[PDB]
Amino acid sequence: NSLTEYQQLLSAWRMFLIVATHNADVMHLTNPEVRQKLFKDILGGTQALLVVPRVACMHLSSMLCTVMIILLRRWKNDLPEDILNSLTQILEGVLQRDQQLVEKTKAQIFSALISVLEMKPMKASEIPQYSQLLLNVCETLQEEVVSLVDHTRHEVQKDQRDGVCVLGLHLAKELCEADEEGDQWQQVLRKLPV
Amino acid sequence: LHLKITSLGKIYASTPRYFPLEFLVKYLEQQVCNFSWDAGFVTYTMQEI
Repeated sequence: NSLTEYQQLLSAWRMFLIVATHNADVMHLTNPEVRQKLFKDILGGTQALLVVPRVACMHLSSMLCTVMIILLRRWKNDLPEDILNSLTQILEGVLQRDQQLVEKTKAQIFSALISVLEMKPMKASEIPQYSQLLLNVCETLQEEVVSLVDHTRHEVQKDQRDGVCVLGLHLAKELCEADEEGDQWQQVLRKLPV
Repeated sequence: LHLKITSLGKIYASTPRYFPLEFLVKYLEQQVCNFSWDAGFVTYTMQEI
């Protein structure tokens, strides 16, 4: 019953932090400690909100996602394992979701994970559930790719499908670049006629 | 049981979210403990998949 109130207040905190990061000096938003606190809090908030199985949580997490994306882009130089595990569980929930509403969330979580890996070059051994991570990446890639295939074939919404496609492509490219031996990649390609 | 587990793993071993490898291994080890079977069970069945 307090829904609309918390929603508007979150819109307020959002717009506030946005106008802040755009002019951090005027806001005195130079503190990288505060920058990291904000980033982590908004991330975890998107997480907990996107964890509830049973429409409001969707829109809320989507706003939080747009925010976290712009924020990470601006504060990258101020911006990991626990973040990896968290974005993993988050993408997991985003997978157990109905597709027609989870697309933007998948794209966001993907760019987030990409930033998490680009933040520090890591080998597959330091990536928790790296097997499961690549597994899910492959599942999503397969599904969305077949989808975009059918969509392009029926064309005998143009740019977004290709955008997500190229996105997952570069994602898997980096994931494989993390696995030089391909043994896990081998088990994967053996499991999937990608 | 080795037959059944070999079968089911042979189907779902490609998707780690429905093939709880570690839980299955611990459970099969506990069951072999319970029934005093050949300690080579778990390795044989799981490698068969």
